[PDB]
Amino acid sequence: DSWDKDVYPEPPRRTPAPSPQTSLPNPITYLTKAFDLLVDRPVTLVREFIERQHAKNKYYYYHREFRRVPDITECQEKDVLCMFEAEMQWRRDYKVDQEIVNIIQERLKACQQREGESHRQNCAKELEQFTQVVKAYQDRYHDLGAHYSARKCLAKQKQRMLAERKAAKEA
Amino acid sequence: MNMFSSLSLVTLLLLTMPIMMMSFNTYKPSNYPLYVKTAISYAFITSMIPTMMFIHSGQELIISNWHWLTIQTLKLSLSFKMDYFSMMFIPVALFVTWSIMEFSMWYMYSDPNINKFFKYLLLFLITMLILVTANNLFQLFIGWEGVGIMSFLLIGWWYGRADANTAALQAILYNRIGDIGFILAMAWFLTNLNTWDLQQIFMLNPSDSNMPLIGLALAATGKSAQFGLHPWLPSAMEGPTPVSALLHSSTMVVAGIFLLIRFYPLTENNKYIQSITLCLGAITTLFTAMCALTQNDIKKIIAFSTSSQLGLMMVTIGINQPYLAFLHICTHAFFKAMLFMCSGSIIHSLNDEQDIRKMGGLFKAMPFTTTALIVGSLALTGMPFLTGFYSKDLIIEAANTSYTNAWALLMTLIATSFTAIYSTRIIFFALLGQPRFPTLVNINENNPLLINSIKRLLIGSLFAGYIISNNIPPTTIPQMTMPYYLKTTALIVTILGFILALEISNMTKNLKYHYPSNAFKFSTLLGYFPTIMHRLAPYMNLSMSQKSASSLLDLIWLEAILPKTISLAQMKASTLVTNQKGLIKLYFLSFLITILISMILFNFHE
Amino acid sequence: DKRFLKLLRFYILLTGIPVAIGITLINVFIGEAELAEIPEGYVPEHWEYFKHPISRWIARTFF
Amino acid sequence: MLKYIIPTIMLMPLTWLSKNNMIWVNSTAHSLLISFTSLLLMNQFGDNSLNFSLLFFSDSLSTPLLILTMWLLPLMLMASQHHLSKENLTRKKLFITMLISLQLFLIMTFTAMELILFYILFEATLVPTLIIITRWGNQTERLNAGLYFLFYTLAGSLPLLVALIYIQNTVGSLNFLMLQYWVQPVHNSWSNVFMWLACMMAFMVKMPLYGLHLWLPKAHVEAPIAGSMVLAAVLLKLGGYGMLRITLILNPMTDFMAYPFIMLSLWGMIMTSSICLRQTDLKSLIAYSSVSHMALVIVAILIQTPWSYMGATALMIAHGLTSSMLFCLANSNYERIHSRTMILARGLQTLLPLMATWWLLASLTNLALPPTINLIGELFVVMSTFSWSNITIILMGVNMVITALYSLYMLIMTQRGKYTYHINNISPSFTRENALMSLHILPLLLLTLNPKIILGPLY
Amino acid sequence: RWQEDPEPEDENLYEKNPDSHGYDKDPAVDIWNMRVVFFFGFSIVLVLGSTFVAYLPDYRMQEWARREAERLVKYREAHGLPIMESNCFDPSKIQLPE
Amino acid sequence: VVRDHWVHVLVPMGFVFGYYLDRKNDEKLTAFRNKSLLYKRELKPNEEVTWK
Ligand SMILES: CCCCCCCCCCCCO[C@@H]1O[C@H](CO)[C@@H](O[C@H]2O[C@H](CO)[C@@H](O)[C@H](O)[C@H]2O)[C@H](O)[C@H]1O
Ligand SMILES: CCCCCCCCCCCCO[C@@H]1O[C@H](CO)[C@@H](O[C@H]2O[C@H](CO)[C@@H](O)[C@H](O)[C@H]2O)[C@H](O)[C@H]1O
Ligand SMILES: CCCCCCCCCCCCO[C@@H]1O[C@H](CO)[C@@H](O[C@H]2O[C@H](CO)[C@@H](O)[C@H](O)[C@H]2O)[C@H](O)[C@H]1O
Ligand SMILES: CCCCCCCCCCCCO[C@@H]1O[C@H](CO)[C@@H](O[C@H]2O[C@H](CO)[C@@H](O)[C@H](O)[C@H]2O)[C@H](O)[C@H]1O
Ligand SMILES: CCCCCCCCCCCCO[C@@H]1O[C@H](CO)[C@@H](O[C@H]2O[C@H](CO)[C@@H](O)[C@H](O)[C@H]2O)[C@H](O)[C@H]1O
Ligand SMILES: CCCCCCCCCCCCO[C@@H]1O[C@H](CO)[C@@H](O[C@H]2O[C@H](CO)[C@@H](O)[C@H](O)[C@H]2O)[C@H](O)[C@H]1O
Ligand SMILES: CCCCCCCCCCCCO[C@@H]1O[C@H](CO)[C@@H](O[C@H]2O[C@H](CO)[C@@H](O)[C@H](O)[C@H]2O)[C@H](O)[C@H]1O
Ligand SMILES: CCCCCCCCCCCCO[C@@H]1O[C@H](CO)[C@@H](O[C@H]2O[C@H](CO)[C@@H](O)[C@H](O)[C@H]2O)[C@H](O)[C@H]1O
Repeated sequence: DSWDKDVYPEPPRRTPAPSPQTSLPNPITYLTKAFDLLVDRPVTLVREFIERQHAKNKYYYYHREFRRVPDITECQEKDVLCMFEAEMQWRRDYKVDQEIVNIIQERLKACQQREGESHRQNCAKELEQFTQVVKAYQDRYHDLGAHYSARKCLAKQKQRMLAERKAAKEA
Repeated sequence: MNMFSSLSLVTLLLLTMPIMMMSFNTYKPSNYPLYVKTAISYAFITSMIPTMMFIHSGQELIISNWHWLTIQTLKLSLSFKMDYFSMMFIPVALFVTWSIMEFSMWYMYSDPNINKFFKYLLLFLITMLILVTANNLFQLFIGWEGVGIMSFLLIGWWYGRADANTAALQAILYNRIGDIGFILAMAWFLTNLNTWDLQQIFMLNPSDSNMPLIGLALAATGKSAQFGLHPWLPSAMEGPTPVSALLHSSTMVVAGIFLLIRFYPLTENNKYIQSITLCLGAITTLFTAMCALTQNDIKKIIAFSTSSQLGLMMVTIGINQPYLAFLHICTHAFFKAMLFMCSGSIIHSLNDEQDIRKMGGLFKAMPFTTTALIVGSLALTGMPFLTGFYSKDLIIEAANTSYTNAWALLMTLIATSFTAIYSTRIIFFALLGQPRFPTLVNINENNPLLINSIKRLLIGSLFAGYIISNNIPPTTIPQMTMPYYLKTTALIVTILGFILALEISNMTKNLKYHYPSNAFKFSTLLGYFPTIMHRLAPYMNLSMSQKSASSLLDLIWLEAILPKTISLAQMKASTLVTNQKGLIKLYFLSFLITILISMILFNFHE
Repeated sequence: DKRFLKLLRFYILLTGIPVAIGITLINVFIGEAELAEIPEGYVPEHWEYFKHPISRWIARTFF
Repeated sequence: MLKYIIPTIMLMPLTWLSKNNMIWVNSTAHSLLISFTSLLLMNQFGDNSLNFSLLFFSDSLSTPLLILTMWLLPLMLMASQHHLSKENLTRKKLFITMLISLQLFLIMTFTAMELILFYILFEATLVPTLIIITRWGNQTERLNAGLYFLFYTLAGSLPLLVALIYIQNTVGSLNFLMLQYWVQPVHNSWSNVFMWLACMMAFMVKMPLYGLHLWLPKAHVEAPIAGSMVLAAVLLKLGGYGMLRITLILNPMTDFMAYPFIMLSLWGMIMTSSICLRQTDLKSLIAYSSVSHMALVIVAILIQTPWSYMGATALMIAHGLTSSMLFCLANSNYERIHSRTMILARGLQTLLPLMATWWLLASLTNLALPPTINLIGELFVVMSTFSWSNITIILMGVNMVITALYSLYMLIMTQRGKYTYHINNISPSFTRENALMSLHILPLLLLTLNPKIILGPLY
Repeated sequence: RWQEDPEPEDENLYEKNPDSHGYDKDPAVDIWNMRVVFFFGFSIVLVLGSTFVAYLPDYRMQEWARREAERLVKYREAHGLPIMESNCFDPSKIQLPE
Repeated sequence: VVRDHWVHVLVPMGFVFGYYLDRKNDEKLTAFRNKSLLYKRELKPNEEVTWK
């Protein structure tokens, strides 16, 4: 269609077949037919017309690729020229990570609606994946403050790594 | 999906078109009120199609069409939840609003600003539909405060009247206090669940939900006018009667109960919240029904009935029956809007007389208004198989078979008896006996706008409860086994209320004067809550504002300790420096002192 | 009051109608760019990373 | 920034070389064209600010403030030209020159890349503002108001000057880009306690901070309408903008140095909202409303979180358009009844219907009705303060209740009730007055559709 | 006391010019002032400026970030990698103290 | 150019002049044109500088 099914999965659709157990006519069936004739059909033709115009003028746009530069770990201290590139990279990855957590949150919300009253059991995978990604995001970026930077992120990581070393030292 | 999603949005888009036309000068203001009424009738028709699809197969969906704003990891989209609660409330609200609007064409005919009145009524409705279909909390807040502001504008319709402006600002004040809880719930959900979306809130299912749910209860306490924040609803009677009918059946007062229903996945697991809402509902339903027993303004009697019915809904929330509470919202809308339109019919015919003591003898003079009033009264009291019976009766027998606070259950049962008493008061004093109104008779209920609008709500007050109950899917286990005395409790206490009410009413006709009792004054003056609170709290706050905040601090002490002290010192120092005799002898004598201390004390020469 | 609102409506529509019509013709006859993979050895201009033609025009002309 | 500095300067020759009857037409027309081109500043990137040269840069914080500043100059001209009609022609041109020179210092202040250049322009705005208040104010008290305005600002600014020069000596640079990479933490010491205070007190006085706010009710009341419009909309935001920038170099000391000033603000807003309930002067009521709103901005800047910085930025923009509109609304009444007393003229909705609509819309934005950007900013600040400490919801909630009471009290007292019988010169609203009102409210309500451009760098 | 002019009377612009727009005493200047305010204020800045803002090219690259995140999620889930790691920087490039 | 409307070019010319001076500033800040690690590339056969 338009989006990738892998990034935004949707289980296969299973609609039951009509099994009328009444002699009465179904009002929804005739309303659906009227909707197709009076709404879907004229709307579809107007779109097919517009698509005929867009095919006569076909042009492209691209997704910007960003080459990787050295991280703030490789920057000599107070070396602004290398700090600037690492800092800009870190900010780009920060925004992307925000959108990753949004994708995982959108999967979780779609599952909860889709599964209805069975969501508590049928959305356990999406809950787990959301829990893991939120934990990773919290470790990277939480508590940095409004004036966050790659330097502050590194200091937060080093503090976390030091505690992990000490806890293992206990073992 | 294409028809369901498409039709459920035209309903909302259809209602905004009169607003767009008015705001964009593209309308024929000949009969704008008829235009607005027609659009509402067509919205009701288009709203039935999605509802029928839900009735058929339980089809529900969420529409997140427009991405509005992303705050880091909180994406906010314009979303609409088309579920069980949305698909049944919307057609009911539109159907009731269809009658109120046709009724208001007759009732507000003489108003020079009737066009603006119908625009405000339509905005009132649009903000309620935003509230009821909101899928995230921010969208809900937009409609939550939208109905609050439209309520302010309509209650204070007659803005030359000081009482209408006091009542309007009172509604904002009490609802803003409730809104503290709404903001609290939003902040907790954002902090602890990283979401304002209803789906993520339920998926994560917080276990320690005391704080968010207390905030939600506080918001519902204000909007639904429960005990503590209750006085504003009776005061809202300052508005034109069409406002009261719409503000009490649909829109405002029901939003508080609806908010707790929307969050039943959380409340259904938190016992401590259930106890609080149960007791909050029980005191409200008992206290307000007690107040209605002695009111003489017909609108205030009906207003206190709404407060007592909303209290009953909160009790239903308190016993973990959100779906019964929702059913009561839907059934209540019919006969309560009808009752207000019946009182408006009487008030109009008696030259804006509202005291029941100056009515009487209208049973035969206003036959159609009489019929609707009796049907509305019987439905309110749970008469078997009228619309009210299909919610109220199930609520009472679900409350005496639950594991529940015994005082709350007993207080709720007494309130049911009181419901039959004040209902009998309106019929006895407005319809029966001899006329007590002025001598120039002008009664006339023969306008088709009046008749048709009430007739539709009369058909609703008879069959709507039966239709809805037989079409909604089951979502609980109805508890149908119980002792006979628990099954028929509601029916019996109602009958006892009618009998006791009739004896009390008939004793007003005896030639005996009795000094008022203490309990009579307590009921008449609303437990003195408005008399005390609305004088004491404004006085303390307003006196502090002037005496301390403004006078003591801003105009005195903050001036004294900085600018006034600093500048005074500079003036004193200036006079010391410049007050000299201009005498050569003194200046040069000071030179010698300076040179000496420069050497003796400071060693500037070393 | 009525004169002001008529003047307000007139001057908003004076440019609003040409804009709304202009936008519709752009969306119909020009249309949006299709997403494509950057060809090999090709350096897109900075305004070729945007989808809508009006966004592309803004980037190229001003930014 | 020369594409805005130069044309802004060229407004001065334009005004002085205009025909005597076209000074308002010409200046208003061309200040609107400058306002139009300011939208080119919204070429903002996710990672990098827009850095034009060694002197000037623009980011998502300064860009909305710049756009607000250049939009206000046209509006200040329309608001002024009625009460200056009898003024001498050359004195009219000088008045316009002060407004233009104020805009020039503002657009350079918000874009100066070096903090000492910011300081000089930050201070240069005092001169035109002081002249506008004292020369063209109406009352005797305008002279005292100018003195309070001048010395409250300077008492805080002079310590800031010493602190900035000290920072340049020790760090070697005051360029803001450099300070982002060369910043070092501030360790506890009595020496650093006073560096922190000298870096923050000048900006707190401008906000103003509760306790240091006494200059504002005097200055915002004695000024001519244009002076009040710029004082409330922009000049108060020099304090907020300055704090947002300098707090970068004050960490982690802001952790405990913020406490006395958060307390002054949290309690200050409840105190200054309550004051508005018993205010007898309509302009004074509006001025005290600004103190209440800017208390939230101070708290949001001090707690220093991503949500509070977004909320602070939204609040500063939203307050600028709202507070400016309210002063203009009250001025229209004053130009009819020549008094600032709120209770003097009542029931005005009966005599001026359309202008009563503007009063309502202005009041609703003031009490932060959703989804206005006033609510968006005020809500984001409350969300972040709740995380800082849950009990702050009590003070935020109470302030929201009191703010609605005084916002609707002002609406009810002036617009509703019965008209005062003896006031018989309430002429119908002029086109100029209606247009001036709609040029505040319409942009304010449009921004709701696209709020991301006023949420600042942390969006 | 002294020699001083009395306070001049109030001038209602509508008495001389019932069609006054409130800008100038001169009816011709008054019309021109209204025209520039409305055309440049409403027709240009508000209408075109609103259109400009709506079609800003990916303001602050929020749309690129969503496209980039989708690319990363697709690549990481296909290859079995974690969606997001707790460490922002590779710990092989870090030298812990002590 | 008329005697009555020449003053209306002062601000438009100031914008053009300011726009021009801004571009000349960009010509003194080319030390890293096509030299940053993020954007350094080759020049297209016909190109002269990556950005002017
Ligand atoms: C984004 C919006 C998408 C949908 C846009 C559709 C626009 C079509 C607008 C048509 C006219 C709307 O505006 C208005 O409509 C109604 C009904 O026709 C007309 O009103 C007419 O019918 C109604 C009731 O039938 C009468 O009360 C009224 O006396 C009469 O004038 C108005 O004269 C017209 O000005
Ligand atoms: C769920 C809905 C249930 C609805 C129940 C409706 C009411 C049920 C009957 C209530 C009691 C009926 O009323 C009973 O009989 C007659 C009326 O006919 C009353 O008789 C009365 O008549 C006259 C009225 O003209 C009175 O002035 C007199 O004081 C009294 O004798 C009795 O005082 C009462 O005991
Ligand atoms: C808080 C940090 C910064 C604070 C810095 C404050 C420094 C002082 C600034 C204002 C200086 C004004 O200096 C002077 O003040 C006094 C009142 O204060 C004014 O004087 C006025 O009040 C005084 C006493 O209240 C009266 O005696 C006098 O009749 C009246 O005119 C003078 O007209 C003014 O010239
Ligand atoms: C934190 C540092 C703050 C630095 C602030 C800058 C200080 C500026 C000092 C200005 C000093 C002059 O300010 C001076 O104050 C006194 C206040 O008593 C004023 O005096 C006024 O009040 C006094 C008594 O209250 C009366 O006797 C007098 O008649 C009256 O004019 C003077 O008119 C004013 O000239
Ligand atoms: C109505 C409101 C208007 C607001 C002001 C905007 C005015 C200009 C808007 C549209 C400008 C024209 O829009 C432009 O159309 C052409 C389509 O041919 C696109 O260009 C594309 O097609 C042409 C061929 O036709 C080739 O250059 C190439 O295939 C590709 O670049 C541009 O990417 C787009 O920017
Ligand atoms: C509105 C006004 C707001 C006022 C806010 C007041 C904040 C007060 C902050 C106090 C903390 C100052 O920071 C503190 O300074 C002293 C300097 O003597 C340092 O301590 C240093 O001197 C003290 C002597 O007193 C020794 O105990 C210590 O061995 C030495 O290292 C502390 O290591 C540091 O913690
Ligand atoms: C105008 C309103 C006045 C209201 C009264 C406000 C009182 C405000 C007092 C200022 C704060 C003083 O208290 C301050 O607390 C913080 C901890 O939070 C201390 O902070 C410091 O000490 C802590 C431990 O004590 C260490 O982690 C670290 O060295 C540092 O954070 C400061 O050394 C101390 O000075
Ligand atoms: C890209 C930049 C665009 C900048 C646009 C700025 C627009 C400013 C609009 C102001 C228009 C005023 O243009 C006006 O024209 C007429 C003749 O042409 C002049 O001359 C007129 O003045 C008097 C007014 O008292 C008239 O009665 C008379 O008809 C005529 O003599 C005016 O003196 C001049 O003020």
